[PDB]
Amino acid sequence: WVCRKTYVTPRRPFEKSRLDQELKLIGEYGLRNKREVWRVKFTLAKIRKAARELLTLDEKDPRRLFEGNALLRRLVRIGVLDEGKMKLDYILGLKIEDFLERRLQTQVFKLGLAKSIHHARVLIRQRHIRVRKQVVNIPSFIVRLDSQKHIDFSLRSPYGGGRPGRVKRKNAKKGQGGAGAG
Amino acid sequence: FPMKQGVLTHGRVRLLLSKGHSCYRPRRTGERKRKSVRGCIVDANLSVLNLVIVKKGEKDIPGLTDTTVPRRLGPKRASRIRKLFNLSKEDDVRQYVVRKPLNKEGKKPRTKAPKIQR
Amino acid sequence: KTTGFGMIYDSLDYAKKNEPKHRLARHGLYEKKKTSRKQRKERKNRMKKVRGTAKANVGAG
Amino acid sequence: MARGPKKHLKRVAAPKHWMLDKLTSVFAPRPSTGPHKLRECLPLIIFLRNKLKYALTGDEVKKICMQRFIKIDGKVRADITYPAGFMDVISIDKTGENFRLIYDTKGRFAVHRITPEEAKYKLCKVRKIFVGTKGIPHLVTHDARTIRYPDPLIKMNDTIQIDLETGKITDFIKFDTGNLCMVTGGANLGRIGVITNRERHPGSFDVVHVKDANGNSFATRLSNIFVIGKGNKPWISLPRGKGIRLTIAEERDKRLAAKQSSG
Amino acid sequence: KLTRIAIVNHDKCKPKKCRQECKKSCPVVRMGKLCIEVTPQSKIAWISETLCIGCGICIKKCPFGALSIVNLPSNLEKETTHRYCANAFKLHRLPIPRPGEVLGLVGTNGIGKSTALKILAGKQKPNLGKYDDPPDWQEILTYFRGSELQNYFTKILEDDLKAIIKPQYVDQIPKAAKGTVGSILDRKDETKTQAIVCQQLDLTHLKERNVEDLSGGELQRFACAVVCIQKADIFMFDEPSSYLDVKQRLKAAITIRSLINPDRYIIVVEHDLSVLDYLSDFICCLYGVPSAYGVVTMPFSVREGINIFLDGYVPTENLRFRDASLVFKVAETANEEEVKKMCMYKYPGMKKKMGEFELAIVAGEFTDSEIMVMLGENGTGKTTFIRMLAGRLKPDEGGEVPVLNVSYKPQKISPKSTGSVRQLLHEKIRDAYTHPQFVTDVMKPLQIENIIDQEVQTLSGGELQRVALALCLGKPADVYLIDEPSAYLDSEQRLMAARVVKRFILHAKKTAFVVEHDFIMATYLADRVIVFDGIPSKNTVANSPQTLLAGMNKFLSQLEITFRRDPNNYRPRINKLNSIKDVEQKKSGNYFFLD
Amino acid sequence: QLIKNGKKITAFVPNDGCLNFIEENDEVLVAGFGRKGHAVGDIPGVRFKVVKVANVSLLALYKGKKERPR
RNA sequence: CCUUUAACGAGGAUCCAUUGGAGGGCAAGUCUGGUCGCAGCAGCCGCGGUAAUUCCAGCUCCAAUAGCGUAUAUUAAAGUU
RNA sequence: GACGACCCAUUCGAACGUCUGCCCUAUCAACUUUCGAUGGUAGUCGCCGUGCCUACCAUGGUGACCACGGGUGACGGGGAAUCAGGGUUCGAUUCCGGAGAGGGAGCCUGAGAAACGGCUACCACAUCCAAGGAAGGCAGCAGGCGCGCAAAUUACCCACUC
RNA sequence: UACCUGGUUGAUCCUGCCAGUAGCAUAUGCUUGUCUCAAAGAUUAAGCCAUGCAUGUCUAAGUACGCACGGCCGGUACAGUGAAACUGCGAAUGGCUCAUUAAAUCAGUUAUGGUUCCUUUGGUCGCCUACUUGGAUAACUGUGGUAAUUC
Ligand SMILES: Nc1nc2c(ncn2[C@@H]2O[C@H](COP(=O)(O)OP(=O)(O)NP(=O)(O)O)[C@@H](O)[C@H]2O)c(=O)[nH]1
Ligand SMILES: Nc1nc2c(ncn2[C@@H]2O[C@H](COP(=O)(O)OP(=O)(O)NP(=O)(O)O)[C@@H](O)[C@H]2O)c(=O)[nH]1
Ligand code: SF4
Ligand code: SF4
Ligand SMILES: [Mg+2]
Repeated sequence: WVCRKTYVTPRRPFEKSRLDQELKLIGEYGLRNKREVWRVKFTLAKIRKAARELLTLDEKDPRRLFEGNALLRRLVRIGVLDEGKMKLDYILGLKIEDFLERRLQTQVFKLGLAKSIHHARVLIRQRHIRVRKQVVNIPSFIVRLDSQKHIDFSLRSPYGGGRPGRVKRKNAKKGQGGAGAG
Repeated sequence: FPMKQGVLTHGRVRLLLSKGHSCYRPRRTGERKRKSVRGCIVDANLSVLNLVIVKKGEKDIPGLTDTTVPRRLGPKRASRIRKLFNLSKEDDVRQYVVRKPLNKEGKKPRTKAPKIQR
Repeated sequence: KTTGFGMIYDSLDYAKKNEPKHRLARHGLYEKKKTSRKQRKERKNRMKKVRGTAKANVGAG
Repeated sequence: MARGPKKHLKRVAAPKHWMLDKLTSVFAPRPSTGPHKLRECLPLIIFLRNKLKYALTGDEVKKICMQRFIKIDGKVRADITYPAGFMDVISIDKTGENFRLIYDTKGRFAVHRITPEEAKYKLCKVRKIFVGTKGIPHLVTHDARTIRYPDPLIKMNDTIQIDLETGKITDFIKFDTGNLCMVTGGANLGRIGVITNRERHPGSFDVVHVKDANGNSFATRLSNIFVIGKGNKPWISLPRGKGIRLTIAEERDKRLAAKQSSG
Repeated sequence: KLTRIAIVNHDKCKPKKCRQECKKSCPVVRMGKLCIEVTPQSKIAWISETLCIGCGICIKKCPFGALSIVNLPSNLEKETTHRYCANAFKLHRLPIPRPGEVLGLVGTNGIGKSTALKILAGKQKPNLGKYDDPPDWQEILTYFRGSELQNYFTKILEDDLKAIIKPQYVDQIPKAAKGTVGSILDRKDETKTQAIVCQQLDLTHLKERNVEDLSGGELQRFACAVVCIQKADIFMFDEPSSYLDVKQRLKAAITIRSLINPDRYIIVVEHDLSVLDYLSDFICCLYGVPSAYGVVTMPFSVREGINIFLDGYVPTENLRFRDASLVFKVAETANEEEVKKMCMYKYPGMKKKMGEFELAIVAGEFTDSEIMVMLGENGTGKTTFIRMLAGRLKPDEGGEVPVLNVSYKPQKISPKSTGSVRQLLHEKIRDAYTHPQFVTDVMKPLQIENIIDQEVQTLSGGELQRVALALCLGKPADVYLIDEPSAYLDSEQRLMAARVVKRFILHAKKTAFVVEHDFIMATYLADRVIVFDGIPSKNTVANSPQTLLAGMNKFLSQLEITFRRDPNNYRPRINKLNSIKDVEQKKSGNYFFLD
Repeated sequence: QLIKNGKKITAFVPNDGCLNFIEENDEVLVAGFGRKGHAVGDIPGVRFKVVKVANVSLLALYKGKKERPR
């Protein structure tokens, strides 16, 4: 039906300067590939293009008002922008890293219960967390501002209340069939 | 190949045919085919002929005219019953219909009648 | 959570009349036969090529 | 393809004021022939399962219409599709409900419920005057009624009240400046406002200025205007919205003010 | 995957006005080997079979569209419905069992027809390549998903379609099962249809008689009868028309034809002349190499399929090689040296009897270095007479003892000799007239080597018949007794073998009593014909021996059935019981045209 | 020589010992070098190369993960 | 099929990630063995004539990654229309 | 209530006509005409307007602002890929319009067709035949052969959408 | 992201092309766990085709003497259920292909005061017969022809 790409490739194939930035950025946040990086940078450069229009439109054009007002609300609703700013010039001061703070795996680590970031991604996938009432398996949730005070573990897991795993209950049955009857 | 009327000398001719002619069956309305047929004039090139008895002779042929079979059905229409039994305009036909027996059915015999029209 | 869609009829006969057949047969009171598919079309085209009497093909093949 | 008339209309060919989806199949209903035109119709079955949601499949509507609970213009109809359009009355007497088909300021046929007393008549525009045989006149209307012996001062672009029970119009409005009008087609649709001014061009495509009670002036073609009653005084009931034609900014402000998406 | 080759002759294929681009632009005729051989000449362009790689380049730029492209048959591990193991037969396709018509299945011998029936029956289930670690009612249904046989096989599972088959062989059975007279067939099943079957089977004779006293006729009859009376869903007839009378065969085809119409599936086999016109309505042909690989072609109309099977190679639509004249002998030839000397024997007019049979012989001349043909109807007393003359029972009064040793051809062939065929060939000798002989029946095209080795227990009908054909010119004997060699052979294999048998016994000076039910089998193999006349289980008269023509006329005058010569190819074609011309031939009495 | 034109083309064979895996009077599949009209490298008169012998790649013949199908 | 749920289901040796490249352009070996203008590589510039950072192999390293390589049409690069 | 019928209006259209918009080529520069080319007058025909056709009469019409002729792996449009700005390239193909059912021509029925899941003939093919005759058109869904670098199941079903 | 890099010389600066670079869509090689969406014999031959199927249709309401089923007994329009057959209507819609076609097709814009229009919707409905007219065809019954046909 309707399909389109969510990322673009770099114009240069190789460049010592570029590769180090993409590598070290992936190291911090535990990302799997550069396709998880360029995805972010497509969205950002798209938003940077839309903003770049409206600044050149006449001040108090109706198109410029209605777009900007509802746009900045969305940037504030995800929390990559403040309302102590609230104008279009600060869109261009926005950059790549601020998004990545609002990723699920980043917020698990930063404001919750994890070891290193590499641990935290595994917890999201193995279904040990929820967002308000709802299980997730996607570390690319990007998390709305309101939902940061509802990040909790899951209500059926061995982490908190719920049935144990098959490593524990296995060893429990080693007390009954591994050394209790075997 | 069948024989039809109005197809002088006895060759085998391919005529255009359509509804309202001998030896045609339409499978669609307005359809016209061009089938072969064969003439009127009799020869010994024919498989079989149909002869209708018109005048009956002195004698009776054993296998046909001695045998007697009644015709099956009376009329279904009103005015044919009037003409048949020679009723007046005022007599109110309601009991002058032929009653057609159902011979058996393992239940009881019926007598059927048709439904009058007009 | 699970979410579905339910009807409740006032009487049986209002359901039994309206109701698509498979929903009535879903908890049985009706079936289908009929019988698979195909046996219909191959019979139809054979019935097409007779006239007057087609009672052999309807029972008889 | 064509050698004669067509009998299908697809989903995506169909107009957008029936508000069709795109994940039910290729075909759309297509209204059958009748008094209204298919870019001005609301087909019957689209009222019964894509608005009010009594029915759920087209087969259900076939089982409903046969029972003869449905009327349209006070007469009984009994088919899946019928081409009812602007200014007709649907009447379900079992539920005791009556609808009217009229335009939102968005420009689409809404639900405008009404008293049964209001639903005993409708407002009809005159389009053509035609002298019949032996000195008898005729009217012609957009709902395609031919009403003989009208009053001899009624002319085209006027509107007339028709009693569905007996035909034979009781009263009328005369087209004059400062009377209240509704739009029935074109880019402006569903707006309500007084006539204000007229403009004439010998030839065709005369236009008609309009002004509302919100202090806005706009214009439209002549043949998309319909009269509803005298100045600031409709002779019909009006829905919510009332031809204001708000900007998108103000509509945003209302929704976040009432905070309305829950009850 | 397959084979490709060029073909050349066409209406004004003109090597004398095209400069010969086929020779000029062929890749093979450039690298040294002459594939395409041509000159400016009065004949056609010549093109080889073996050296053609395929390509089709010559075709695209020959100036006249004379040269076409064929594709020859080959295996390429494709479909593969089953195999037994390795270095052994395999089959690819088993196709649509179309209901409401009878499916006619028509290929050379040892090609997998019987095997396809076994698979269709659900009994020997298909293995499809491998070896066959998948079954079980799942994996094969997944493999032939998207098609039809999913619906068929699931309906089988569930035994909604109930299986019945008529078996290929008689022998193991009248041996494996046993039969109570009357009572047996009786508590078989049930009513009106058995009465229709046994009465339209035209028997009326074996109602009060024990099975062991009966022969081919009775056997086949009872078999078919029971099979039909068998209340079931499917139905299969393998080879139903072997060793049966010509009149009786037609009435077998129409009793099979009774079962067809109302959503029922029906599969028939056969190796026909032109009776398959009434057997089937769809004809499905099988090709390949005998006892190596068999491929089933998609089904055709009977008229269209018949000729294309005997035409010599019809493809379009694929393609192959061989196949042609065989529905006769078209072996134009005759004449010898001086034939000196000879004799006049003569066998006397003996009267013979058993219990329910009065069997009579008339005196006749049984000439030296000369054939004798027996028929005549099933039950017309031919086989047991020959045994009674040789030594078994008889006579009450008189007889003539054979001057020459004797060669016994049997008809009831189901022999039991454990070990190998090669052991039995040592009870004959393979040194005598050592220059070809068995090798002149078969060696190069259908293979023998093919007749040794292996077991006789697992050997198929025509090959098993060929074991019996060898057992006759193989002990030292010169007067030959042969009943039914046409049993389990086709047209391709029978007619050449029959001509070879006649050449042997006539040329080195012998005499043979041949008991054929085959026009082509009887004709080309005939002379005297001697004619047997009379009603089964009553009376048998061998008619005082007269003329091939006059004797064949006596047989077909009573039966009321006739033949037509196929005018282009000299081939026999049976008449449809009662026609139009079926009246000129009856009057002209003439049932053969063009000597 | 080609199937569909009957005209002649001179085609390179890649890596060491791959010549042996091409046998005379069989089919092959050809392809351009990667310069789209012009002769490549130090070899003149060649504008085409070879990729598949008979539904089997020069790679798998060379590396040894497949064998000749004959 | 998906989602939902019993019961089995991970100790790294297997419940196994590949496709190309490492002289420059262009991110990564003046490591070891074999070959010696032969065999081959090489879009381009150029490598091989007995001490080959470019060939054939081993080890190591680099890029992208459930994808990567190759051929061809075509756009951007081209202010070389 | 059901059906039918005459006329008017309406709806769904159908058919002609207005103005503007087109890729390559001059090693295509003059083209068109009693075998009507352009116009006038009258008539025939057609659902109607009209050289559409016929009779009579006039001699016009078109072009360097590219006619006329030739070419196109040219169906047209809504669109697609790339892209700072300006562009370039593609559009068989789900919506709309058009044309055609092997190649040509003619015609029946009907409100509507010059119809091919209608018909007749010729031409190119191909099938059956007892040789007298008869029957056929997958650029519909599947499927086969052929062609090639190159492309799927002789499956299940009217429940949804119409 | 409005970007360039290598190659003519002993060396330098130009002109200029070749090669490198990124996207897109077709073919092809090698490899391949899990999840959703789905394009697909157009390119070439609008080449040729076995078999199967793809258009039919009855309500209280056009026509029921099927020796059909049924009946509660019938026929006095006369049953209930009803195969077949006549009649009405549809089969000109859809589906498919891109061969033809350069002011043609087609798009926007306009015109019927130059015309036709099934159908729906609304109007139009009185200048030895009328208590109802005339005579044949099918199904059906029965006999046939042809190698063969929805003859
Ligand atoms: N080794 C072996 N071969 C077998 C077996 N069954 C059949 N065959 C072989 O398979 C081939 C074909 O068998 P079959 O289907 O009976 O052949 P047919 O086509 O029916 N033969 P015919 O035409 O003479 O009637 C023959 O070469 C036969 O020997 C078996 O169990 N074992
Ligand atoms: N009553 C009776 N019949 C027997 C006896 N033995 C054999 N018959 C039958 O008598 C008949 C004699 O003719 P036969 O030579 O067998 O015929 P055929 O040569 O087999 N003819 P066909 O092959 O056409 O069937 C056969 O049908 C045979 O079965 C017996 O003891 N009693
Ligand atoms: S085949 Fe074509 S080319 Fe070869 S000879 Fe006959 S015509 Fe000349
Ligand atoms: S077919 Fe291939 S090989 Fe046989 S002739 Fe034509 S070209 Fe030569
Ligand atoms: Mg066999």
